[PDB]
Amino acid sequence: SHMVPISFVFNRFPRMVRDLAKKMNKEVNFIMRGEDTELDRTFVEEIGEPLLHLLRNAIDHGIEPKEERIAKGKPPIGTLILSARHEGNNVVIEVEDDGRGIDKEKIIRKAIEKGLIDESKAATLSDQEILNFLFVPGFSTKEKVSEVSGRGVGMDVVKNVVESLNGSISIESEKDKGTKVTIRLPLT
Amino acid sequence: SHMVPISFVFNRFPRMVRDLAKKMNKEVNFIMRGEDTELDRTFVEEIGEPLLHLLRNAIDHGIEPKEERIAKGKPPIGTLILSARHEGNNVVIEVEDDGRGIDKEKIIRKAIEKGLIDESKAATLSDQEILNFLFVPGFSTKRGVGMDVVKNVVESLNGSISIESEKDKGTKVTIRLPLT
Ligand SMILES: Nc1ncnc2c1ncn2[C@@H]1O[C@H](COP(=O)(O)OP(=O)(O)NP(=O)(O)O)[C@@H](O)[C@H]1O
Ligand SMILES: Nc1ncnc2c1ncn2[C@@H]1O[C@H](COP(=O)(O)OP(=O)(O)O)[C@@H](O)[C@H]1O
Ligand SMILES: [Mg+2]
Repeated sequence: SHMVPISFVFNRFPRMVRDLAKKMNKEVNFIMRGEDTELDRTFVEEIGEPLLHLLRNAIDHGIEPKEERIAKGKPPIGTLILSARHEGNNVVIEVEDDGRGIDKEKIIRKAIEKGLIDESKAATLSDQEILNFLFVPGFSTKEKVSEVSGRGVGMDVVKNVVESLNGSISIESEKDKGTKVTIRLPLT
Repeated sequence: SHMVPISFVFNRFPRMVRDLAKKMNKEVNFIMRGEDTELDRTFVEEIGEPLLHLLRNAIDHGIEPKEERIAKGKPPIGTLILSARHEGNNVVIEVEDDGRGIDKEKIIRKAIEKGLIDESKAATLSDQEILNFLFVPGFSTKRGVGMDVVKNVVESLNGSISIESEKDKGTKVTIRLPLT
């Protein structure tokens, strides 16, 4: 229908990442790629808060303090990459950091706490099954709210919004390596 | 507390360079210097990707096919040099080729086409000013390209990168890494 460059969504992030990193005293080099990539104009408002949340998660939970990254033998400065591109009939948006990765042990503990799984079933969960708990509505306690809709935001809300746009989301994460979240939205 | 010879990352290039040259129909004499230069293990592990990008750039955009160098009145075989040395409290790595050199007019034309500068302004730019457009994200055409990825990885190591080039003489990319 009506395509516009994704820069309408991306433009405000450099400054927000700068301030967020400074507030949580993290050294972060923010990289944005493919701002010219176009998407439906009716996706602009809705995809913004969800993306901000993924960026916040990277800065807060992913990128470790300089001292910790040096101990791990990693580049002192963490890298946060926000990218967009066209891949077939879809707009692909990625948020990737080279931080400590999602604490899967913590996710399992939370899942058990929320009655989503029994402890006997947790030992054999695959990484994908574990990371997927993050998409269960109500999984995250929440606090950060969407300046657009007004609902608290967690990975569960991110997935819910992405599904509302008829798209999908996947997560990849390895301990001390980092986390990569990929969102695929339809072109039309 | 973990210095290690840069040879741990340099040793893998001779074969990469040869395969790239054959793939691109370029005849290149590859030279490596200061492979005994010690630097933080971390930098050694991370600098591989960037250096590969610079070496590939030299073999692709820089070194001209032997037939062209001959026609141009230059030594038939192209020369590509990868070196490391100490300069005060910094390790300096350089990738230099004696190719055609970065086309600065091409850069200027692109900047004008993208609306970054008008013609009058383009005429007053210094060479360094022109070359730095190569670092503007998105400036260059289609994992992340070459110069953008090189500068970002280098700066994540608290390093610095500069470019130098002369038409038909060649290009030299310099990377400065801190002492740990
Ligand atoms: N050694 C060189 N000699 C001549 N031109 C060069 C050299 N290195 C870089 N360039 C020029 O600088 C521009 C950009 O290099 P870079 O950012 O690595 O992009 P790329 O080579 O076009 N594409 P990609 O293959 O994605 O990295 C090139 O497109 C060339 O025009
Ligand atoms: N990029 C990331 N790096 C490391 N951990 C992450 C990342 N993104 C999310 N997480 C982890 O997943 C859990 C939940 O994320 P989410 O549902 O967005 O909740 P929250 O809003 O509480 O930050 C987080 O509490 C954190 O432990
Ligand atoms: Mg390149």
